[PDB]
Formats: sequence, C-alpha cells, structure tokens
Amino acid sequence: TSQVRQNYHQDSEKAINRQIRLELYASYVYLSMSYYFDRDDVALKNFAKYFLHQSHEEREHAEKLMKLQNQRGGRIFLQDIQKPDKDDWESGLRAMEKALKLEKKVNQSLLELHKLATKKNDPHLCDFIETHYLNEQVKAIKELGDHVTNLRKMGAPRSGLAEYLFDKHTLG
Amino acid sequence: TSQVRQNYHQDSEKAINRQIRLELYASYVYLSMSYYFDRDDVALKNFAKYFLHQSHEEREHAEKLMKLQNQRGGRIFLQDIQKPDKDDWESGLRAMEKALKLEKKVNQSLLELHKLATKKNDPHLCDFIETHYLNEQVKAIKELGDHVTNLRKMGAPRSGLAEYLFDKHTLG
Amino acid sequence: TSQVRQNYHQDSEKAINRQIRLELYASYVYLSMSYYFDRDDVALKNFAKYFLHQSHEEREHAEKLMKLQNQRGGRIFLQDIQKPDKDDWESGLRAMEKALKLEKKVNQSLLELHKLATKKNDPHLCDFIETHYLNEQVKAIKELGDHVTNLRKMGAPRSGLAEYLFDKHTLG
Amino acid sequence: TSQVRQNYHQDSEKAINRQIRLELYASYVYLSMSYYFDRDDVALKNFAKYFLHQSHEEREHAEKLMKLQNQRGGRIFLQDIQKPDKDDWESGLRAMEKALKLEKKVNQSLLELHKLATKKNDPHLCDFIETHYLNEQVKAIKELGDHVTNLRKMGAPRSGLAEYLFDKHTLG
Amino acid sequence: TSQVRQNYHQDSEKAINRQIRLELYASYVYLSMSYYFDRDDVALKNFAKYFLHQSHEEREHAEKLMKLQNQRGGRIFLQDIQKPDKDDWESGLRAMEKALKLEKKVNQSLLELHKLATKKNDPHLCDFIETHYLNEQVKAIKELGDHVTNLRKMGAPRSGLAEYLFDKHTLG
Amino acid sequence: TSQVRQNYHQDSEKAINRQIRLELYASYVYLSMSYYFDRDDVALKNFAKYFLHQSHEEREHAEKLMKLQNQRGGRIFLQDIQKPDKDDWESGLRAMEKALKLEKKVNQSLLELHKLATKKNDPHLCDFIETHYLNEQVKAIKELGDHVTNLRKMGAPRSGLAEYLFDKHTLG
Ligand SMILES: [Fe+3]
Ligand SMILES: [Fe+3]
Ligand SMILES: [Fe+3]
Ligand SMILES: [Fe+3]
Ligand SMILES: [Fe+3]
Ligand SMILES: [Fe+3]
Ligand SMILES: [Mg+2]
Ligand SMILES: [Mg+2]
Ligand SMILES: [Mg+2]
Ligand SMILES: [Mg+2]
Ligand SMILES: [Mg+2]
Ligand SMILES: [Mg+2]
Ligand SMILES: [Mg+2]
Repeated sequence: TSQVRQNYHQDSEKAINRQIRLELYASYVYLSMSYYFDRDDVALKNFAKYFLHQSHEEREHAEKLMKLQNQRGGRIFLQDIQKPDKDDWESGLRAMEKALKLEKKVNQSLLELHKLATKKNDPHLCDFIETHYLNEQVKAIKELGDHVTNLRKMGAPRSGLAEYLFDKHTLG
Repeated sequence: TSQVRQNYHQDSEKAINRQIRLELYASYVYLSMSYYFDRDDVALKNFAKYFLHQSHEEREHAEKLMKLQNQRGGRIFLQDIQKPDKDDWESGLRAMEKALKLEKKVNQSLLELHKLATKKNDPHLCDFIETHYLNEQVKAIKELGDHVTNLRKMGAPRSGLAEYLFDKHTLG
Repeated sequence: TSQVRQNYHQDSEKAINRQIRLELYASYVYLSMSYYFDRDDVALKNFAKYFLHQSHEEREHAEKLMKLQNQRGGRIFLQDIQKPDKDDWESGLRAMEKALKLEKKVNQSLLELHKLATKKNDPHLCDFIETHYLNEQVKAIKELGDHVTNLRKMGAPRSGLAEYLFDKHTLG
Repeated sequence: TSQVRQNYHQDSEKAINRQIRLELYASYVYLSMSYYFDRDDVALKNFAKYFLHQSHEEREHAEKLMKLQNQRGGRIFLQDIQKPDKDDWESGLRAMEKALKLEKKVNQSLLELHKLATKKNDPHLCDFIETHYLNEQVKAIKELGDHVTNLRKMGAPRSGLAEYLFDKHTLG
Repeated sequence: TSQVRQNYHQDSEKAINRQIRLELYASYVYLSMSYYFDRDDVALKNFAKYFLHQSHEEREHAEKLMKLQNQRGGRIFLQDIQKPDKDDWESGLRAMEKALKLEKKVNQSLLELHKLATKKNDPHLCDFIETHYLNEQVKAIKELGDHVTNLRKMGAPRSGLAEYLFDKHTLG
Repeated sequence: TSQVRQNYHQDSEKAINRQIRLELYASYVYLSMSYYFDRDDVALKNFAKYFLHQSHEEREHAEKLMKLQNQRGGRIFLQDIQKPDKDDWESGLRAMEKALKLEKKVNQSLLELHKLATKKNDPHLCDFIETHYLNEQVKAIKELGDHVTNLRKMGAPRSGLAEYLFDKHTLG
C-alpha cells in the first residue's frame, strides 16, 4: 500500500485508470477529425483548428487524472489507445454530431465514476470529478449541440456553402 | 487520386502512416515514464517534467507527419497505439536507457523511410525527413547518452543520492 | 571556364536557364490572371491581389535562380517569355484550377532538374532546389487545391455569390 | 462595350497594350543587365543593384498601365516578351549607354501615345501620360546621361578603376 | 561501439577527422595572410581584418565538425596542423587568389565526403554537409572570385593605388 | 631591415616566433581537451566549455605576439603546430593536471623569453611580456592548482560523482 493512500478504494483506482484511457481515446478521435478537415478535398481550416484544440484539451484531461491517481497513491496502468471508429468523417456536420456522441459517452463514464465514488464514501474523489470534469462536459455538450443545430439550420451537410460560412463565422 | 498528388508513391504514403503511429507510440511511452516519476515512492519531479516535455514533442512530431501526408495528397489511416512495454520504469537510469533505445528505434524507422523515399526519387520527402526529423533524432540520442553516462558515473541506480542530484542539477 | 566553377555540369547549367524561363513565364501567367480580376466586369479585388502577389513571388524565384547560375559560374541566357494561354480566365474557380495546373507543371520541371543534379552528383544544386523550391511548390499546390475545393463546394463558378464570398472571407 | 467606357478610342486602347509590352520588355532588359554585373568576372555589385531597381520600376510602369486599361474599360491582351538584344553587356559604360537608348525608345513610344491621345481628344489619357510617365522619362534620361558622362570623363570602359570607383561613389 | 552510434560508417568517421584537420589548416592559412597585411611594409589594415575574420570562421567550421563527430559517436583524432605554404603572400591580389584556390580545395574535400556519405546511405551526414558547408563554400568562392576580378580590373598587383583603394572601399 | 626596427635583436625576433608556435600549440591542446569532455561517454559540458574558452584565449595570446612581432619590425615565420600528446584525457582531474603542466611549460618559455629580452636590453619587450603574459600565467596556474586540489579532495577521478558535482558547481 502506498504511504499516501487513505480512503481510496481499489475499485475507484481501477475506474480512474479506465477514465485515463477514455480521455486519451477522445484526444485521438479529435486528432483524427482535425486532420480530416486539413485534407485538400475537405479544406475547412477552422474545423481543423477547432478539433485540434479539443484533442489537446483531452490530453490535458488525461494528464490531470494521472496526477490524481498518484496523488491518491493509486497506480497507473495503461492499455492500448484504440483507433477512432472512422477514418473519413464525411462532413463538418457529421463530425460535430459524432463529437457530441463522444462527449455524451465520456460524460456517462464520469457520472458512473462519481456514482462509484459516492458508494465508496470518497468525497475527495467526488469533488475532483465535479470541479474538474462534470461542468466541462456539460459546457462541451451544449457547445456541440449549438454547433449541430446551426449547421443543420444553415442547410448542411448538403450545402457546402453552409459549412464554409460556419467555418469562417463561428469557428473562425 | 488527390488533385495535389505528384511524385508521391503509394509505398511512401503507407510508410508515413506507419511513422505517424510510431511517433504516437513514442509520445505514449514518454507520458508513461513521466508519471512513473510523479509516483510518491519515486518522487523525481524533474525526471517527470523532462519526460512529459518529450511526450508533447513526439505528439508534435506525429502532427507534422499528418500535415505532410495531406500536403502530398496521401490519406491518413490511424491505428491502435500500443501500450508501452513497461508500467514500472524502475529508476531514472533505467528510464533514460529505455528512452535511448526508443529514440534509436524511431531513428531506424526514419532511416528506412528515407531509404524508401530515395528509392522512389522523392526528393521533397527526403528533405522533409532530413530537415525535420533526422537531426532531431541525432540530438535526442546524444542527449540521452549523455544523461545515461552521467547517471552511471554518479553511481545510479544503486545511489538514490545520484538520481536525486541528477534530477536537481541536470534536469532542473 | 569561370574561376569559380566547380562540380557544375554543363547540362545543369542549361537546365537552370530553362527553369529561369519557366519561372518568368509563371510570373507572367499570374500577372495576367491578376488584371483579369481587376476588370470592371469581373471585379474580385482580393483574387486580383492574390494573383499579383503570386506574380511577384515567381519573379523572385527567377532572380534567385539567376543568382545561383552566377554563384556556380554558369552563364545566364534569357529567351522570349511566352504569352499566357488565355487573356480571359473565365472565373475565380477556373483561374485557381489553371494555377494549380501551372504549379504542378513548374514542380515537374523542378523534379526533373533535381533528377539531373542527382545524376551529376551535384549535392549543392540538390540542396538549393530542395531548400528553396520543392517545399514552396508543395505548399502552393496544397493551397490551390484547398481553394479549388472550397470554390467547388460553395457552388462556383455558377454561383457569383460563392466567388464574391470566397474573395471576401478567404482571400481577403 | 464595357459599362465604364467613355471617350476611350479603340486606337488608344491598342496603343496602351503596345506600351504595356514595351514596359515589360524594358523590365527584362534591365533584369538581364543586373545579373551581367553579378557575374564573378564582372563583379560590380552596385551596377547590379541599380539595374535590378530599374527592372522593378519598369514592372510597376507596366502594372500601372494595366490598371489604366481596366479603369477605362479597355481590354488587356498580353504578348510574348522578346529577349533583350544582348546576353553580355560588355561594361558598365556600355550598359549605361544602352540603357539611355532604351529610355529614349520608351519615351518616343510615350510621346507617340500622347500624340494619339491628343488627336482623339482624350484629356484623361493625356493627363495620365504627363503625370505618371513623361517626367519620369525625362528624369531617367537625364540621370543616365549624367552617368555616361561621368564614366567617360573618368576614363571608362578601358579603366577598370573608373568603373570600380563609379560603382562605389555614385551607385553606392 | 558508442552507445549513440547508429548508421555511422567508420569510413565517414575517419573522413570527418580529415575534414576537421583541413578546416584547422584553412584557419592557419588565413591567420598567416592576416598578419602579412599587418606588416609595416604592406600595411593594408582591411585586408588584415578580412583574413583574420576568415581565420576565426574556419575555426568555427572545425569546431562544428568536432561536435558532429561526437554527436554521431565517432572519436576525434587530431594530427599536426601544417604550416601554410607561403610566409610572404606578395600582394592583396595574390593572397585573394591563393584563398580562392584554398576554398576550392576545401570544397572538393567536402564534395568527396558527401559522395562517401551518399555511398554509405547516411542521409544525416549528407544533410549536415549540405546545410552547414556546401553553400558556405559556394558563397566564399563567389566572393573571392569577385574580389580577384575587381583587383585585376583596377590594375593590381602592380598598382599599389588599386590595392589601397580596394582595401578602403570594398574591405573597409 | 624594417623601417620601424629599433633595439630589436634577431635572437628576440626568433624567440617570439617560437612563442607564437607554443601559444598555438596550447590552443590546440585545449581544443582537444574540450571535445573529449563533449564525448557521450564522458559528458561533462562545463569542463567542455571551460577548456574551449581556454583554447580561444590561447589563440588571442598567439595573435597578440604576432602583432608584437610586426610592431617591432620582426618577421613572422609560422611552423607546424604539433598535435597534442593525448587523444583521450582520461578524466576531469587528469585533464586539469595536464593543463597545469602545460601552463607551467608555457610560463617557463615566457620566463626564458624575458631573460633573453633582459640580456639584450630590450625594455619594451620586457614590459610587453610582463604586462600581457606573466601575470596571466600566474593566475592560470593558480586557478588550475585550485581546481586540481578540489577535484582530489572530492575523491576524483575515482568518484564520477565528484567530477559531476565539480562540473556543476565550480565550472558551471
Ligand atoms: Fe475529456
Ligand atoms: Fe519523434
Ligand atoms: Fe516559381
Ligand atoms: Fe518605363
Ligand atoms: Fe571552412
Ligand atoms: Fe598563452
Ligand atoms: Mg464542490
Ligand atoms: Mg539529398
Ligand atoms: Mg505561388
Ligand atoms: Mg528607371
Ligand atoms: Mg494638356
Ligand atoms: Mg536539406
Ligand atoms: Mg623591469
């Protein structure tokens, strides 16, 4: 047992490792999306920037969990980071929709982790999740919803005009 | 066939995708190393900062290869990123030795990529590898060797004093 | 033989004069395109500015090759600069498509020039081409492809709205 | 007929196209001259700079004419730009004498264009030529005459010392 | 074998040692030339400064090769630095001519080294030579040629006036 | 006989030339030492910086003697500069001991030069040696002794820790 460990259940430790993995996966999905918009045959530079920024943010999310794991005297164990589910993300709209789905999946995981932390009477871990993750998820999901809504209302994905103008005026 | 594609062999395109995967793997190994050093029972904060920096550098290396693939009109295909070979890196000295081994494996891959680009008379690709990668590897390898040497001569990994003082005076 | 000449094949020397001519020709093509967009019946001022910038860049590319010819002790022989293929470039999208084609033609010549320098074991000339020309071409080709893509997806050149908006938001 | 066209004779329009070609030609002559003085066996760097500056000015003279043609609703038609009459310009003195002859030839063209504009009662074209071109030509011709006179009086082009000191003290 | 060594042929190692020696020799030749112009019976202070500057640059060239040797895990072996071939360099012109000959000899050596690096499939070493040495040689040879040409055209070496004025206006 | 020459014995002139050679030799020994410390299997960057500084200082010492020779109207005759006695300097301690031995050998030579200048009643030369050399040697010798002493008392060359810590704390 680590000399620092106190009130940290092994199940919470193991779940924090799985969340680190999910954060690294979300980073990889966004990196994929970013470079999809960087293709010469897609060429939406502000979509590309947006998703790259998101990819770097997910890596910070992962790193803060790894720090947490050591702060609590848990031990990080890493697994493969699986490739994202698509290579071609189809359109600005379709990528935003997949991102929305991803953020809701990461949120579900965080809510299940918080439910475990509660059952294990770990208020430090509860506060960690609430403070650093849960409102970040709500804000992300809201933003992505707003983006989907505007793209759909503008006529996307069939209107390439819509996606060009959203790139410039919302993401730019 | 992409409208931008010119003098870019399918074999080179595939080789760039393998290289992207390896850069992302290298990022992952360093991220693992960094947080090993952040454990309470290891506690070498500058080893931790050093390897986190390397992790971020390797992500940049991957991103630049992704940019190149699109510049040349190739198509990015991402794969699962393999977990690192170790979960526990044993000591500062042993981490730096493994890092040296990693950078030589990445260099070898880049040298093989260059031989391929040479065979396919792709001077743009040769220059990209030279300009952005090959000297970066030579400097990384030499620095890691220098660190290994100092750690050994100081008495590591036997001397916890040695790793402490190297962490302060070299990596701090 | 010039007192400075060393390792500089006569065939290279002649190839360099042909390249000078082609860079001057590309400057003239871009000049022509620029002033087409300045017509009152076309009136896309950022297309005009974009192509004038490209014309001046190609003049600089020619001058750098002239400097190189003298650096190596070759002798410059200039020839008539041929008029561009068109007077009327039809639309923004069609001009961008013609420019892409021109940049791939220029790139092909440079690659043939590099092949010759490699066959003649002239690494100074290889480096000159790589350092100053090949990646400039790859960047210009990628930019033009991105531009063509955007204009297409916006609905050009049928859509005089698409070219107006691209002029403002991308080239502005 | 262009919607902007007013009081602009077809003969003047064609005369403007002829002037554009001649200004481009003059740009090319000066370009050739500049890089002759850059040769290792000539090596007069300020002669080289002086004629490059002149070459760029002539390009601006061409561009301003292209702008004028579109301002008036004429249509630009570009032609082959003929190579200069010499490859080797012999000396600083002899290049200055040929430049003097060039600027007088250009001035004669502009005077004929002015006569035409006068005959066609085109006061806007008369003023354009007077304002932007005729005194620029009188200034250029006086300077080149001054320079030839100094070179002669110093003992060029047989005195390599004369050209060296003129390069330093006048063109520097 | 050094722990850092990778893809570094022993023949390339040995050739880099010989180049270090040639760079140190070029430094010594320029030091000799410098102080020749510092003699009371020659007294051209700007020739003296010129060649001293060149002497210090050659030492930097040597040092960067020694750094390269260690970066690659080669081992520096030094030999005597032979005295330059003259004690009295005769004139400004004659020294510039000997310097030109020296720079062409150093360039030949670098081109032979690059040919060895190519045959040994060492693209790092190729890039090192191209990036840091080959254009430095071309520029040096061109400058020295230009200097010889002007001195000859001015009347040197028989005109001490020529050498005095070149000292002041070109080298000063 | 130089027009400036006064009270300057032929024996002193020859002795100054021997001294120039020895200063250049000292520069070369330090350059060797510096890059021994830059090897990956030695890796003491501040020992490397220290000895490179000394190398540059000794080149300045040589240059000032060359200036003196010309000031007094003597004639510089340069000789082959002997390679240093060692290729491998073994350790920080052993390098500093060899450096101490070198500086005493250079001092001895300067003291012999001074005895000669005294015998020949050349007070200018006596003052030059005193002013510019003798105290510089006494300070160099004392500093090197101080370094040797510290390295020995710390446990070098046995303790790689000792040389590490001296490199950081004294030479850094
Ligand atoms: Fe996240
Ligand atoms: Fe990398
Ligand atoms: Fe070009
Ligand atoms: Fe003009
Ligand atoms: Fe050199
Ligand atoms: Fe000294
Ligand atoms: Mg709270
Ligand atoms: Mg190459
Ligand atoms: Mg361009
Ligand atoms: Mg002019
Ligand atoms: Mg009037
Ligand atoms: Mg290169
Ligand atoms: Mg006294």
